[PDB]
Amino acid sequence: APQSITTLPLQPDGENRWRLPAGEYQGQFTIEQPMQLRCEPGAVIQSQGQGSSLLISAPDVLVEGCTLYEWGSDLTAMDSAVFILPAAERAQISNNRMRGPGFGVFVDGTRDVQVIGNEIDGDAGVRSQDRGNGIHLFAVSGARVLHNHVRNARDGIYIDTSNGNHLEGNVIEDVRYGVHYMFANENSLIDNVTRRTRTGYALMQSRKLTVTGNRSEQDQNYGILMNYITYSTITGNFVSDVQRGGEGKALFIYNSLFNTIENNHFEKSSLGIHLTAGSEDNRISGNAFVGNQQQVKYVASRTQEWSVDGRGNYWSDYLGWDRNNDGLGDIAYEPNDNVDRLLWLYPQVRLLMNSPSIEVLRWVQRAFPVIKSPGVQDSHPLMKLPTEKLLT
Amino acid sequence: NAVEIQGVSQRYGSMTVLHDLNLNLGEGEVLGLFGHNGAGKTTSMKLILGLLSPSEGQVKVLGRAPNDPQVRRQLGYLPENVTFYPQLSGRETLRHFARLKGAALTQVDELLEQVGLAHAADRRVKTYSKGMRQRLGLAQALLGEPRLLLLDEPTVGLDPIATQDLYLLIDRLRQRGTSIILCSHVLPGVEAHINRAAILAKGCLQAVGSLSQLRAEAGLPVRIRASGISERDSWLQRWTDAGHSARGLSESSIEVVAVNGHKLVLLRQLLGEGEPEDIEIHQPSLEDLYRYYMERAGDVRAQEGRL
Amino acid sequence: MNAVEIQGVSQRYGSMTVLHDLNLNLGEGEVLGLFGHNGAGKTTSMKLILGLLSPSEGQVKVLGRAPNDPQVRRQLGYLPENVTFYPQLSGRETLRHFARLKGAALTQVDELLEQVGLAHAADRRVKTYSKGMRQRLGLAQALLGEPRLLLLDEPTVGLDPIATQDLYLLIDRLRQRGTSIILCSHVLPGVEAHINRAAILAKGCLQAVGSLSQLRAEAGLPVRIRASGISERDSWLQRWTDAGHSARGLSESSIEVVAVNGHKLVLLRQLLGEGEPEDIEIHQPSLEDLYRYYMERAGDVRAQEGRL
Amino acid sequence: QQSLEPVAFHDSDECHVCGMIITDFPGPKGQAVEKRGVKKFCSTAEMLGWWLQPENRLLDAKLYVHDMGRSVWEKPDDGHLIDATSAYYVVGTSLKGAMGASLASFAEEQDAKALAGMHGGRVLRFEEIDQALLQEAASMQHGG
Amino acid sequence: NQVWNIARKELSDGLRNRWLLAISLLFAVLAVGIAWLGAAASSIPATIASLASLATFLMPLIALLLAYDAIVGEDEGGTLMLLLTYPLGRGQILLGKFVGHGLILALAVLIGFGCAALAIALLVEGVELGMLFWAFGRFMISSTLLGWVFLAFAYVLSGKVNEKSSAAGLALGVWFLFVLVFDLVLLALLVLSEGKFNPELLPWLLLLNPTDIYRLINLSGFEGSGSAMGVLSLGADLPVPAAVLWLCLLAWIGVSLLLAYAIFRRR
Amino acid sequence: NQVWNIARKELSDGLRNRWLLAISLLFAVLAVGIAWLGAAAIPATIASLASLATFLMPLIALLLAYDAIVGEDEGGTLMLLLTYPLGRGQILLGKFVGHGLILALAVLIGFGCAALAIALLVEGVELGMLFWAFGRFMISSTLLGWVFLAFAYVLSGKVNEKSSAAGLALGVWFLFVLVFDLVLLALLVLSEGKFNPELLPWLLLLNPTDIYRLINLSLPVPAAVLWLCLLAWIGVSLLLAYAIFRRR
Ligand SMILES: [Cu+2]
Ligand SMILES: [Mg+2]
Ligand SMILES: [Zn+2]
Repeated sequence: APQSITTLPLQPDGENRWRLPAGEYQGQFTIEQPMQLRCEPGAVIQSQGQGSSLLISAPDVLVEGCTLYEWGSDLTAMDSAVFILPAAERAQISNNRMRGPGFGVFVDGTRDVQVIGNEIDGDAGVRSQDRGNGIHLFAVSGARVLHNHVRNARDGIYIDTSNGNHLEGNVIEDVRYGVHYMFANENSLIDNVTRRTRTGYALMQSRKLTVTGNRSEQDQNYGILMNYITYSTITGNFVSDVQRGGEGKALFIYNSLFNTIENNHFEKSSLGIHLTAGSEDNRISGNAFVGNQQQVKYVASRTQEWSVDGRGNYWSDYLGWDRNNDGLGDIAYEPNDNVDRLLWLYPQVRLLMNSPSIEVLRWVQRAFPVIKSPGVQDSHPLMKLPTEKLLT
Repeated sequence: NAVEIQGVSQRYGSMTVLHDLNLNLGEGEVLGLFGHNGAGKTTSMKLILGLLSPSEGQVKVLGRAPNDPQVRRQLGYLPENVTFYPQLSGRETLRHFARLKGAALTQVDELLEQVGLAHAADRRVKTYSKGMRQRLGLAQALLGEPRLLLLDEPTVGLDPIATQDLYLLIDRLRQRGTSIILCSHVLPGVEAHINRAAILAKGCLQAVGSLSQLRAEAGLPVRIRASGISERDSWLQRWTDAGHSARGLSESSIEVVAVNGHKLVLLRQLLGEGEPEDIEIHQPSLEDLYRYYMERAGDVRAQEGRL
Repeated sequence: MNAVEIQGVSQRYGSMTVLHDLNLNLGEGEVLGLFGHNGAGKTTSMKLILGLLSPSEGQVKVLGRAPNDPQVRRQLGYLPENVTFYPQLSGRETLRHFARLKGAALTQVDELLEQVGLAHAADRRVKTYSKGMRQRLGLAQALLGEPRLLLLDEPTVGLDPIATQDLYLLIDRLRQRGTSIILCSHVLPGVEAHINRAAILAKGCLQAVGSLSQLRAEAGLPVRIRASGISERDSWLQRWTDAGHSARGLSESSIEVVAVNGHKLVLLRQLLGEGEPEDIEIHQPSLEDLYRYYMERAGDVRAQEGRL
Repeated sequence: QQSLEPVAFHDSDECHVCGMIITDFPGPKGQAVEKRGVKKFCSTAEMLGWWLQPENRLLDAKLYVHDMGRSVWEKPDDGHLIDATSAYYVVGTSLKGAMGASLASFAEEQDAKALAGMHGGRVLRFEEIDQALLQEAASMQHGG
Repeated sequence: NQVWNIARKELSDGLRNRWLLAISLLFAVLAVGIAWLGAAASSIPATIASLASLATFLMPLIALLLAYDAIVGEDEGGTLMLLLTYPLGRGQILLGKFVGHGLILALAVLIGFGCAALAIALLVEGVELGMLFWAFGRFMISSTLLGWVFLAFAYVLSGKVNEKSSAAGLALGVWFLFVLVFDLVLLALLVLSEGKFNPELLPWLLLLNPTDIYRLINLSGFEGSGSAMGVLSLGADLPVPAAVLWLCLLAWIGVSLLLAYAIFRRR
Repeated sequence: NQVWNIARKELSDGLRNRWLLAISLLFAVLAVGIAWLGAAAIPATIASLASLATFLMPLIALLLAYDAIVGEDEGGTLMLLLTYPLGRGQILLGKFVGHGLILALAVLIGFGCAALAIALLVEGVELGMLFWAFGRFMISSTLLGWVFLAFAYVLSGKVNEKSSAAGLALGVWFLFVLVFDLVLLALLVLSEGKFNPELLPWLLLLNPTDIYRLINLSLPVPAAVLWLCLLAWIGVSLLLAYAIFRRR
């Protein structure tokens, strides 16, 4: 494992600032001194396929404009492209191109690391179980990962036990998970774009975090998966066309107790929102459930009001009126019948689902409200689209 | 004088379906009304019952107005076809009409035995034949001593023992002083029981009077046939001396169409020479008299087999 | 040659025999009348002639064949009572339907609509037909083709008295051609002028069969002679009563004699020799009175003064 | 009789709920044999969160968890895999499970009593597990 | 009186109708079944709006099953022309049929809501017997009036037609229009216009349907939720008090009986 | 052949039924109004059309033929027709041909205007699949109607009055459309999975309305058995109707 000083860097400025010229290199490299090294666009630092290509151990290093290629793939020894030690505090990794079968940016124990503007194309042939993470973050406080471009890695931007950090404006394409969260208390992520992913947003056991403005374009089987998230905030997310591959759920809420789910847009999926029985009584108001073949799946008999402060959600199949000209509807909207939960409770009713007796039983509930099980209704639903800005 | 129709010319739709019939009916007579082309048969039927208003003329039933309630308790109307109330029983149907007409309820048990229906009393009218409903329809017509029956074909769907017994019940009520009107289209058989016929056609009442008068006011041949004559060759000619064509169709079936002006000398021909077996003075019946008065007003004789 | 040869049938339903030992022979051109009261024999005999039932202890030979051959039923008209056809069909289309089934030519439909007098009410629905208007339609399907046997079960119910007498005028034109028909009626005056031979039958059996001259000769029934002023009622009331005949003492100027019509050959000679015959009416004992005699003769008791 | 066989875990075995790789985690891993198709779980608390849903109360399926009284806690072998209804789960320990609260499953109740006093937890049966307890125990583990 | 002597027939003829006794026992076994499901779910404003919906489907059905062949079933049966030759009027053989068929509906709903109350006082423990008697007393004297509306509707379509097979077609048309077409025409007028067709005229269209005036009477005190009502949420915008809603239910009888009498007077 | 001469009557008499033409117009209106609200708002709308034609094609079949045998016995023409050169088989089979081509025309105005409302209001429907999915739809809707036609001949031959035939034809329509599947649903909720899963698909073969939906939703059985089980509901119940009609 050689060092960065073993190359030929031409200094532009004598304040530990270096500039590597155009031309390829070979092998792993190590930064041990606080060097704000830049690179020409022809600086293809291509390792031979083993080891972490650019290991970083010194604080305050502004690595910029490098192009790394073909590092190792041993995920147990964490063969990354940019390994950042716990002593390498406040590192800037700006505008880099990476192509190799392991971790793109592996940091651990770091503070105030900035991973900005990189393009990390992961793999093509590995089975998405050994491709390595795009931007792996392991218990970092202060990080700023902004406007990257991760493609074809394994589980995108993995985050493990990292407390305070922002994920702003990065595009994540053709991965298993878009953004993975594990025990990340008081986190934040803004305006990320996830495309063609087997789960758009994994929210596992991370409390008190802000999920805002994110987009999920044509993901597979899970739009935003939230497991055990408490005191969170889901405001302004655009989840569109979650096709099957699960049957396709734009939001799957599993054991999330308290969180504010407002102003979202769940569009053209098979299930608009799946609410499990353990995750109840959280503020869900102002979303747009348009184009989904089934809006809410709620297999319970407990009532669940879905409108805080008298304002509810926009539903596309809401066949209601508005006499006094406010934004709210006049009749309440129950998204589920009693026969719409017999199909979920007993799957053999799928053979009887086109029968006239089921079409009779849908009308008997609208005429005789004693047989209506208490569902997932919202008093005062919206009449117009509240997310007029999220379609752009 | 039960039914006194005078000057009545019923118009509806400016069609004038009845015109100037003056039909006075006596207090013991049995009148018969027979209608073909003319609608008079039904309009006049209504007119006496009071459920129609006589335009340009007055109808006086039983000396009073035809729609008064005091005379409408004294009428009896057997309509054409009355399937009454199929879920009610026989007694409960007749007790219903006894309560409406004001008759005493003790008459119901002695009218379901007077008419032959006590075996089918307390049985539902849906389990009745057409003859049993005509028996029940008569039972409400005799309800509470009616002084004017008005029967519209009472013997349809009825077995011939009850038909003969119905006219014996009519002949009991004629002697009691109750005028009966037998409006029928079953003209053979009713001519033995009525007193005066009234053939009305195209609205205008063509002929009225007794059966002896309708043969006098209409020259019709009397059909004397003497079945079982001794000699037949001179009996082809011996009646034609005074203009009676002795036409025969069998070994001895000489149906001699006479003229009703030489009835002494043909029977002196019959009884002076030749022995009879069963003489049959066959008068021109009510079927034959009806087609004379009908043809005299508007009707033309139909062809060889063409009705 | 005989059209209907009912040869000793005995039709039973369960243990009860509803028609026992019926023995008919309808001729080649005769008009026979099946009259029944208590018995269901009349209805069953009608069914046996048709192909509707089977003789449980006999045989029937309709037109020299079995009654259920297709060659028989193409030459067998049958008008049933109280028939009401398909009311949304028209009057012409109903006969055009029935002409296709019997194999009759379709050029006979417009003849028979004209023949029964239904030319004005053809191409109108059967729901807007009267009762007698449907009897003209029901008669017209019986005349389809060239039938050799007609079973007119109550043909003149609800029919006009011109059309009733015209119908029997069509019968005597038909029986001259050789079509032996059968009347089934309950109105006994009216059929009696055209019935060739009555077939009055009781509960089970067949009581009497034969012509009207044979029924009046066998059943001794008194003649109903009514007169009006030959010489005097009271001078003529005495003469038939010593000779054993009933002279009814009516009100005024009317001589009603109920004589026993066996001695009346020489008894009428004195009536001619002392007065004019200018208003008399000798009535033979009618078919209504003959049928009332045969019911009383077997298993019946006369109803009261005026009861039924 | 196809529900009688607890199948072994593979490396390419995703959880039924969270969907991530099961064998990259410590702790006992429950699974549910359905006799029409086997579905597996990354933690026992994620299996018990799935079991208490009303789609699966009526579902005739055998539940199988690991026996941590006969296994090392970081890498449990497929091996001995007891029935989950007759187990003795300890709760509230500081051990790091995969998804939910740490519910170490045992079969002998004394080794379950060993880990309860060794970490400050309370042994409890399968029927005492409810959704008021799973959300309470995970908040005491991954909170504050 | 002659009006009672002809009411005694129809009281004893409708009770032998086996099609009546089937669907009036169906009204009894459903009003117990609704009140049992309203007792096991303990709720109160849902078992009132569902019982009033049960009598919306059945009390027009029992009324039109009785009286669709009241006039034309006697006219083609021959017994109407006979009845006018009795000492009667056309006003007595109509008001007598209304009294006779009206006491059947007064008994078919006293059985139905009577056994529904005994499936509440014997099922939910501690219910207010004063509030139970008042709510089910308002159900009894208003489901007769809904029944007497469709009784008087059936006399209109019996005097107008001249064939009983066509009276059953019109009685099926009246049952479909007033029960579950006017509730859907008003819904589709509100859905396609999004409540901006007329913000003040549309609550007055509830008074043009006696099944909707019936639902507005019984859902007065127990309003409860909004989605259980449906298009009856327009009834909160009706400025008429509760006493006028009784009077518009009685006016639906008296206009459609005077129309039924004026049609029958020129039969 | 006299099976056709009596079939031409039932076409001319059935097409003038005012009760039928009201329902067949309402079938064609509701098939357009479902197709209008299923395209602007094709397997998603052919399932809602299958639930529509399960309501009305039993109702159209029972409106035609509830008074086929007992309506002619009350009319008196049944006793007249047997004295013609006609068997009891040719009356029944000729009524079945005549009433069969009526509701074989009622789906050509029903779905002929529904497929017109799909081929002209989707603009990109891929019509090569349309003329095969509606060809399987119009054929299977006639065969559903031909079962209940043969059910109507069974109840017509058994009763003796026209009023009790409509009381049984309403009972057959309630039992075979919306009581047989409600007692399927009822057993499942009480059982709480006690009822065998495999047993329920086979039990749909005892219901011709259920076999109708299974050949419009394409399952342990293949497709070709359900076509031969729907035709077996015709052939058994017509043979049952002929056995009842020979015992009058
Ligand atoms: Cu995870
Ligand atoms: Mg509003
Ligand atoms: Zn898991």
